[PDB]
Amino acid sequence: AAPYENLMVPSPSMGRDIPVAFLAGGPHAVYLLDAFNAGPDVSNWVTAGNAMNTLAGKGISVVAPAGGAYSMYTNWEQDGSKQWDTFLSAELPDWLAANRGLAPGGHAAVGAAQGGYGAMALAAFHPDRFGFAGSMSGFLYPSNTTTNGAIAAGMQQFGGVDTNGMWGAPQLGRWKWHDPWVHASLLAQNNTRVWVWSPTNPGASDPAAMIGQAAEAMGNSRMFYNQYRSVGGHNGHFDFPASGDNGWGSWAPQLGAMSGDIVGAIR
Repeated sequence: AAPYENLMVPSPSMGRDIPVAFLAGGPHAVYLLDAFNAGPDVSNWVTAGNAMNTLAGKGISVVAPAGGAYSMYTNWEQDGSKQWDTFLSAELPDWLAANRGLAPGGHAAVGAAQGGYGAMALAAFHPDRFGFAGSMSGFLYPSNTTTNGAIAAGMQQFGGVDTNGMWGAPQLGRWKWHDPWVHASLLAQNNTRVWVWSPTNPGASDPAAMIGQAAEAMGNSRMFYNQYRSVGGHNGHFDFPASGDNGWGSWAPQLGAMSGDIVGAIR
């Protein structure tokens, strides 16, 4: 199809090298973040998401880190092997600036499911690094009453992991710290380009990809749209189609649909 670099980027914070698929195309990049059952060695964005074909030759780099399954692409309080906020917001962009000549900031983050959450959280709390956040079937309001219980249940069922070790027990209130719904005001006032896609049905061809809780991603995305507008957000694109799978059958073509918007934002 098209050669790309299979980078092994050191993550001092996680204590191992992270596989990162990298297609050079310019100083600014789009970081692609996997669904919950993420490819350990190669991102599902490359294989099922058709990312390199869709985005090649458009004047931006493509960056797709692997190995982030059942992580919410965040820093875990009790898991040293899951420090994805530090890696994605600091170690990776610093490595690419030092070793592949990319700009420090003005990048895009785009993802599905946990990757949709991850993209929105990265831009909210690190606007210096990401001027664009795109979310497909994303859990954009994880601290929500029903959602936090749903994420905990699904992460244990499909991933065998305890989310108490991620952001503490949710009763302690720290899930709100990392929540882009709660901190939608950051996204609005920083003028981040936001792109949100979520069908108004809970269908998921691969249940593990949505940890069996696609209905919560559906509701989270709708509530994020209302919250974003209510805090003065005015640089967003929202699409809530009646039909469509919460899975790669829809996510792959949706990357093509938003590609022009990514390029307009970061190149």
